[PDB]
Amino acid sequence: MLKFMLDTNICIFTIKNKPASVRERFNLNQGKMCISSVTLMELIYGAEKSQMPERNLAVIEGFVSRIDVLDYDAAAATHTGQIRAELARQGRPVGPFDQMIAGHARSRGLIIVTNNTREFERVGGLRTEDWS
Amino acid sequence: MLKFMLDTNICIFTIKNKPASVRERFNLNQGKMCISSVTLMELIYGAEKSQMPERNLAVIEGFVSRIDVLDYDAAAATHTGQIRAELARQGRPVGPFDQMIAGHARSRGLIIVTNNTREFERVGGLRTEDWS
Amino acid sequence: MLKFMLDTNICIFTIKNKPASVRERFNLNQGKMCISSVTLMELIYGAEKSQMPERNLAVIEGFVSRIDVLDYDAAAATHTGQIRAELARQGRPVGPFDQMIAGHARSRGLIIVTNNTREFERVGGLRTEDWS
Amino acid sequence: MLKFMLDTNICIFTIKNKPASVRERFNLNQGKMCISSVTLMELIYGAEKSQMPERNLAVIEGFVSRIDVLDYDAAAATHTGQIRAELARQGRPVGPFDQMIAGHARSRGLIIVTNNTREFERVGGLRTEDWS
Amino acid sequence: HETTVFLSNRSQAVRLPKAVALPENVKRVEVIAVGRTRIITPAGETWDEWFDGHSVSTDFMDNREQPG
Amino acid sequence: HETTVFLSNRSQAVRLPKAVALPENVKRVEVIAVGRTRIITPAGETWDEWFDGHSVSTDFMDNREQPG
Amino acid sequence: ETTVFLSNRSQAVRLPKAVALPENVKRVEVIAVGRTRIITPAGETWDEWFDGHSVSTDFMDNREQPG
Amino acid sequence: ETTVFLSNRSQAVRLPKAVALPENVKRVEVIAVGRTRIITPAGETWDEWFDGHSVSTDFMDNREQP
Ligand code: NA
Ligand code: NA
Repeated sequence: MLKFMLDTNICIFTIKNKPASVRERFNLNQGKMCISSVTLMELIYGAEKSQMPERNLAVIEGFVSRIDVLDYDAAAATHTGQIRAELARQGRPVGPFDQMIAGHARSRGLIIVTNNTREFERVGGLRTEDWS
Repeated sequence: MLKFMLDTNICIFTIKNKPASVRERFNLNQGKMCISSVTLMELIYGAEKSQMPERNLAVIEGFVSRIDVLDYDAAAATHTGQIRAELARQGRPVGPFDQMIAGHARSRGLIIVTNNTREFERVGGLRTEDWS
Repeated sequence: MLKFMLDTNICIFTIKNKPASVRERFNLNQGKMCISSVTLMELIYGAEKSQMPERNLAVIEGFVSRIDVLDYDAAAATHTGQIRAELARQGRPVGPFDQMIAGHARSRGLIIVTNNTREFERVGGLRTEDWS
Repeated sequence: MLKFMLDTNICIFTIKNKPASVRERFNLNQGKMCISSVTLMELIYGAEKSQMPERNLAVIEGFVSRIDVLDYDAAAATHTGQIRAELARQGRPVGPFDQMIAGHARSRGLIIVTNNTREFERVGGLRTEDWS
Repeated sequence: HETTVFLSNRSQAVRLPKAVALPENVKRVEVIAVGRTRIITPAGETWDEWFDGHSVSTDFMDNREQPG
Repeated sequence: HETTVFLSNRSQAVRLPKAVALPENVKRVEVIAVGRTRIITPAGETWDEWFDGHSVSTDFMDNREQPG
Repeated sequence: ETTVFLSNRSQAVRLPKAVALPENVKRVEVIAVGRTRIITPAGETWDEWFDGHSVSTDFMDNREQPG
Repeated sequence: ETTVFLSNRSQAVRLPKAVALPENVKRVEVIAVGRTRIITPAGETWDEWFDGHSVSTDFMDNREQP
């Protein structure tokens, strides 16, 4: 079964820097990792606005081919809506895509793997993990 | 088959005012309307932060049970990625949620039903309609 | 995933002339191109009415093997039906095969690659590119 | 198992007139009938350009729900290419939609059901029947 | 006339109250999915319901408009 | 006070093949007769019923707060 | 995930229907890269088609699209 | 009581000696990328990707999440 949702940050990090520490983790957790389609959307945008789109798309393809891209569904949407209202109340600011990614993870009971970890902390009932 | 994707705006407007002109469109097009899960997220958020969360969730379930909710998938994401880059090249300013809805609709050859066609216009490969 | 639908025109253009500019295009976009089965039909007729059916068929089949052929399905048919009517109330004359190809591309949110972009610009919710 | 492919003419005739004799034939041959998506396209078109599109689409949905709609695939495309070439040699003139239907039926070894077998008899390897 | 749905031996099924029960001679049926509705027709009479209602406007494809 | 516990009469029923099975979020259904044919519909998918029904509060989403 | 095996005297890798190849793909190219191998269907490169045989000169001088 | 049958044929790739796999590779993970398939040694699925496949320098220096 799946255990981990890689956030957008750890994906930009990993792809840019190819850190061998992360290479270890991936090899160990192969088959337990996924990303939200929302994050896929960001990576696609990355390549599209870059100097070498076709090239960057191909790197992203090899990454994506190795993991699961989860469809952002009604449960993910519902968790995100609740989460947005919960943070708005408590004046904790979190970015829109991060909100959807957080919602997606929580609705599947997955651990969110981040770079910073700080922003995702403010979300209730969400387990995180730093792989950088 | 599915023909129309109702954007978040037209949904808000429909749920608040339950207008005759829209009712007539809904009947005329029963079975052919969906929303992106991205819009469902927005509606849940609208209810949770609402003064009458209980009541409002309830009207929203009545709405959702009669129209399909499409999961925002990879193809949806890929088009949104592309759309974000197309737009930034042209300094055309469109909201993030609207951009995902636009990408979702374009990936499926769906017509966007909205009451502000003026901003969805900025996207190419996209047909819009104003149900008031 | 697929990105481009090559219409019947660039196919003939490309097959008769083997242009270098187009070769570069295919090398750069290999894997992301397809034709509708409607175009296949045209190509096959082309070879079959040839003066060298034998040889010409063989060339076509070598072109196709390197390209994806999408079946013309109920969605492609529905879009075509819509498009034919859209164009009728505008007096914009497009050919029957071009119309089916347009319908097909729209249903899949594919970009029509052509050289006769003028004929396809009449069609709503469709994106074209000149690859000649 | 599928035995018959209804051409466009027979469908139009049936839909407009609801003839008693055809009702008997359909009831008898239920489960052995289909149309090509090429014919679907024309019917969608028929509705889309009509006085009452949604009314007419509803009737088509009823009709289609009781039969199979075959996708026009490479095999149908290939036979249509051949057929088109065989016909030119004869000088026997046939419409393009009819050619694709003929090709589609032959690729699947189906009997073409129509309301005028004249056209389709100019075509080799093809069995026809008049159900009007 | 309202009614309820039940699984019977690993398969969906539908009660038909007396006021809506099929004639006695209808022993087999053919169920047709038209959108969100299902149509229950006596085997052998699948088209009767469609032939009897469901009229198109009179203009519908008076002209096919196939090119050529 | 005393009375009897009886068995009801068997009801006419119809099985739906998997290919034409209703969705399972559907469990209650309305039925109408047309000739020898019966038409099955999921109850409470009326758009009219929903439009005429309950309202949301007036504050509801006066602002979408979609990030600039 | 599959198990390396042998077939008619040599080494073989099974392809789970999830990641199967199109029924088209009959012959295949193989490249080595570290401990990893890469599979590519043969004859899907464009140069080999462009440089290859050409069509007769009359090919589709007339498209013959009706209307 | 049940009847014994035959499983379906699976798809497989002959692996030439010039390109055969080390002896310590008995478990394999097959990735699909386009019409391309990648055979990796179990537990080493990510090596090939970290090795090649660099993205241009400008690639997402800014994420631009609003
Ligand atoms: Na005609
Ligand atoms: Na806004």
